[PDB]
Amino acid sequence: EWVPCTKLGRLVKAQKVTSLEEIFLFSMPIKEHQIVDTLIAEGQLHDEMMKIYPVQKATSAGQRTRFKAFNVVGDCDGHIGIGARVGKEVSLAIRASMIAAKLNIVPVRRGYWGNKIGEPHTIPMKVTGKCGSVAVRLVPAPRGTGIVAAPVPKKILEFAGVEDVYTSSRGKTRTHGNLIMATFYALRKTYGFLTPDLWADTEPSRDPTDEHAELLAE
Amino acid sequence: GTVSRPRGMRPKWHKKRIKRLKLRRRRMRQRSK
Amino acid sequence: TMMSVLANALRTIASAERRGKRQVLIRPSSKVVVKFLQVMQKHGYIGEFEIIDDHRAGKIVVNLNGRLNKCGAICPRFDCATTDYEKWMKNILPSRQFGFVVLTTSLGIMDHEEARSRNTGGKVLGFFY
Amino acid sequence: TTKRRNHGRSKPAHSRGRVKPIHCFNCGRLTPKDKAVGRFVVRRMLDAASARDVAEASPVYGANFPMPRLYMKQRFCIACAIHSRTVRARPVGNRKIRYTKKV
Amino acid sequence: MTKTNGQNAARKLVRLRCRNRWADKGWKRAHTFSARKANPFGGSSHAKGIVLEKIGVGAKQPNSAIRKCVRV
Amino acid sequence: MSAVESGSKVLRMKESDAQKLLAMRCHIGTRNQSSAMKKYIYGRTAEGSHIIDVHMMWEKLILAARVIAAVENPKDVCVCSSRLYGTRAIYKFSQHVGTSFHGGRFIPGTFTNQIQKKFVQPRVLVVTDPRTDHQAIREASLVNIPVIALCDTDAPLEYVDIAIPCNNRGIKSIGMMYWLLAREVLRLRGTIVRSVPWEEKVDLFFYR
Amino acid sequence: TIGMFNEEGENVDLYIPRKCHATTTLIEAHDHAAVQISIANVGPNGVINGTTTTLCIAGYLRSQGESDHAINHITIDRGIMRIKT
RNA sequence: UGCUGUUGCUGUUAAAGGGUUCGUAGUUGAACUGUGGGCU
RNA sequence: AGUGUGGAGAUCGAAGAUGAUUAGAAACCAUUGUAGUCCACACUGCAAACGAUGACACCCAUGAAUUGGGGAUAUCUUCACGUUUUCUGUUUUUUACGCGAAAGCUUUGAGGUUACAGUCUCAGGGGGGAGUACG
Ligand SMILES: [K+]
Ligand SMILES: [K+]
Ligand SMILES: [Mg+2]
Ligand SMILES: [Mg+2]
Ligand SMILES: [Mg+2]
Ligand SMILES: [Mg+2]
Ligand SMILES: [Mg+2]
Ligand SMILES: [Mg+2]
Ligand SMILES: [Mg+2]
Ligand SMILES: [Mg+2]
Ligand SMILES: [Mg+2]
Ligand SMILES: [Mg+2]
Ligand SMILES: [Mg+2]
Ligand SMILES: [Mg+2]
Ligand SMILES: [Mg+2]
Ligand SMILES: [Mg+2]
Ligand SMILES: [Mg+2]
Ligand SMILES: [Mg+2]
Ligand SMILES: [Mg+2]
Ligand SMILES: [Mg+2]
Ligand SMILES: [Mg+2]
Ligand SMILES: [Mg+2]
Ligand SMILES: [Mg+2]
Ligand code: NA
Ligand code: NA
Ligand SMILES: [Zn+2]
Repeated sequence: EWVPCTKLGRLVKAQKVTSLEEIFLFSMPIKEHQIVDTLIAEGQLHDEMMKIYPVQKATSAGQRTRFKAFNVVGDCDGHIGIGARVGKEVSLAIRASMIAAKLNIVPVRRGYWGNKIGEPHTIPMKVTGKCGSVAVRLVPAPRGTGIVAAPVPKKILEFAGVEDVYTSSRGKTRTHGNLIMATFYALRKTYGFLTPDLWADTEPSRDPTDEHAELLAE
Repeated sequence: GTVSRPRGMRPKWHKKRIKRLKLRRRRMRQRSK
Repeated sequence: TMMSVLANALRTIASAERRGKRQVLIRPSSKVVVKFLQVMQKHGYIGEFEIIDDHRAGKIVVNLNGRLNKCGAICPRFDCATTDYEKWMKNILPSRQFGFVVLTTSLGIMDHEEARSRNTGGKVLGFFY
Repeated sequence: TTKRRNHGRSKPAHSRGRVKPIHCFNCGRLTPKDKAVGRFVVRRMLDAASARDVAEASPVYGANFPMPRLYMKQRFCIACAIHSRTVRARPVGNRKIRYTKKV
Repeated sequence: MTKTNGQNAARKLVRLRCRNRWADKGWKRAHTFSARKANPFGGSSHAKGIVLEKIGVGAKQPNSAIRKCVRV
Repeated sequence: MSAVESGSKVLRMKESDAQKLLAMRCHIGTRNQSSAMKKYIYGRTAEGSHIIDVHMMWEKLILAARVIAAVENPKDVCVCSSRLYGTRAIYKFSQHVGTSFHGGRFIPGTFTNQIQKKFVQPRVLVVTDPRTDHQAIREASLVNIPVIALCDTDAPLEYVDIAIPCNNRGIKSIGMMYWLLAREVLRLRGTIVRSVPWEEKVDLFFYR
Repeated sequence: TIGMFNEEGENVDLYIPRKCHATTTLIEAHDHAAVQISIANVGPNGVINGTTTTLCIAGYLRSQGESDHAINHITIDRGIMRIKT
């Protein structure tokens, strides 16, 4: 049984917010992972552990070891999340990362290479992301190409729901902590690029917490 | 301090050792011809 | 010294757009620069602009809407046959759905989409998207 | 690893080529005049106890007429300045504090 | 800031690359006869010989063993 | 601001509010200029002190009121202050208008640490001085909260959205500014709309 | 009208992010500094009529400290705020 | 193997800006002669 | 620093001498002292010869200063100085975008670069052998 501690949490519980788009529309932060589990159907949320490795800190008597774990979640239909936490035992780190990934969900924009027939199958423009010295570049590809990428970025792109893309990497790609985050940043920029289809102007609506302010008071 | 770890002896004295080595070879070849 | 007037002007416009300014001043002006701006203006990427005369190489004040992402010049001005259009689109454009390459041809200055319809080649000047 | 932006002296990149060195006030080492640590000191010739003994025995010096002092401009090499506690090593955050007047 | 770019500057670019290729250790070894002259096989993949004697070679640290080799 | 859809001059200076501003010297700077606040400076007096435009200052004040009155739940709007001089004023302001308030030191994590008790989620924040209340302003930038500030001549306008130029330094000016702001939101709301002067005296807002 | 449509005529876009009135840039899902402000409309008598107007400001504009300046220009364009005397 | 780099590398501290100027081949080089007009 | 030929030779001082210290001390310390250190003419062409950052050109946020010239309009001395506000050129400092592996840089870029093209030029390609051998 989960009792919300935030105004957004109560609205999700009270069935006044029905999807993740309204949260994304107003850029509200998500601070409870039960919100994501409610707004995504039961079978539409997979996850997988990507990497676990130990880190050490030198002390006056030897050294102490902890474990860092990376987790990825996604619906294979335009939502993706990444989380990384550390813990004293492997079991604790794995659990903590699952919650963390759920709080970093972002939407991914998909497009067409050439003819616009059927469902979107690839990214809509070239995009690059950088973390540390590692940079990942994504290029739109024709239908039936597949995902031409290294094993680690290939897995992340599958959870996002893209089918055809060319890829290239630069830097010390064996640093997988940076490689994972670089791929995540490239996908996140797909919704920040102003495209001629988005030139049309629009009127702004009211924030949901402003719409239901009287309900939140009671 | 002021400098990073060197390969062997202090490089200024290593250069001086080589400079004297070249002088000896120059004398040796002049003697032969 | 300043070797290319066109390269200098386009870099000024791209920098102003990146910082979000509303107007930008350009100097020196040239007839090649004016033709390039009209191509961008026709597709809706820049607003109204104005030429000021000073008995020398003039100046231009251009109004910017927020639609321009980047513009730039290609140096040296390579030759492009009608069969090379796909090669240049693949290399310097974000996608096959938007963006333009500007060329100078014996028919005038025009974007690559119009040049292909007229079946003519030329030399590459720059791009914008 | 560059430790200081001014490299420990007062010679910007495009201001000068060379500054003439001076001898350390204490050990005699040669240091560029803009790098050495300079202090201007004003010391009394006698301390409080000795001054009152001399003043009472003088038909010249008293309440109205003060006694003279010594004036010196001292310049030190870095090693001598540290050893005499004129300056001390400081934490990295505090290294940029500068004083323009005697405090 | 690092390359010549002029349209009629092909001679500069050609001579630049030709000079800098000698700095590549792999490329230089392929275009110079010094390596082949010092190679006992003389560029072949196998060679025949006559055994002169049997000798034992000690391994390098931190391993410890006597490696059985032959002089031919 | 003053301009409305109809076109009436109801929400304008009445030459009586102007007299109060000059009496409590709510238009005096501090001999220092910021590039952001240069637009609100009309001139410089003797001794280096700059004065503040009165039309510009008054116009911003009405705009702030129309935003506070726009929200319907007074308990939502939080009023904070770190300088002790403004402590009394925000208290008297809060009771008349009905909004939540808090003085003194701002506990870091108040808006961000959800597990802690006293975790609050306002929708509009009002501060006395951006420089002293920087901690609250900085936290507000992480949870999508617009702010309204009383800014002097040398004020940093980093995360400020609506700045009211005034003399936030000095006991007299703070009390007057909050009294005027409280009066304006009330007549906007619908109470005390009578042309008779407000019964509440400004002395209750002065720090003691 | 806004978004990407396939040749079948359907809209294939997940959602349409807000476009800022001052910067004309898209406001992303993880901005957390972008805000919305509602200003009440007051009737001729001098009280609110129950309607408001809404503005949106991108996060980076509030980092540079230019958010206050942008608000001034917008309000004048809407006739909310006067100028001169 | 974007570790020979035209597309497409690096040069403050990792390898690498010549001690400073003058200067011939070479490479590069500012603007301008130009809005056709009238009809349904 | 070193070399050649003339001068000069106060101070300091490679080599060397004599006292100490030390297990030893050829060194650091003390007393000295040759060549030098200075000048003229002729050579040599090397430096952590450093901003460890090639030259020319464009754009670029803010606050206090400073050196030289000029324009506009309350202070002192008897033409100079100094006040306030602009401006061109110079050496800098404090607290923005952006960049970088980081340290850090930032109108004086190491910014405006995988959204990779203003012009010319010098150098590098794992560590040693070695800036050595031969010419
Ligand atoms: K002057
Ligand atoms: K001046
Ligand atoms: Mg040390
Ligand atoms: Mg050190
Ligand atoms: Mg080194
Ligand atoms: Mg100079
Ligand atoms: Mg020097
Ligand atoms: Mg010093
Ligand atoms: Mg390849
Ligand atoms: Mg390399
Ligand atoms: Mg180096
Ligand atoms: Mg140099
Ligand atoms: Mg020309
Ligand atoms: Mg001599
Ligand atoms: Mg002589
Ligand atoms: Mg002596
Ligand atoms: Mg001696
Ligand atoms: Mg002895
Ligand atoms: Mg140096
Ligand atoms: Mg060098
Ligand atoms: Mg000068
Ligand atoms: Mg600075
Ligand atoms: Mg390049
Ligand atoms: Na006496
Ligand atoms: Na002598
Ligand atoms: Zn000393």
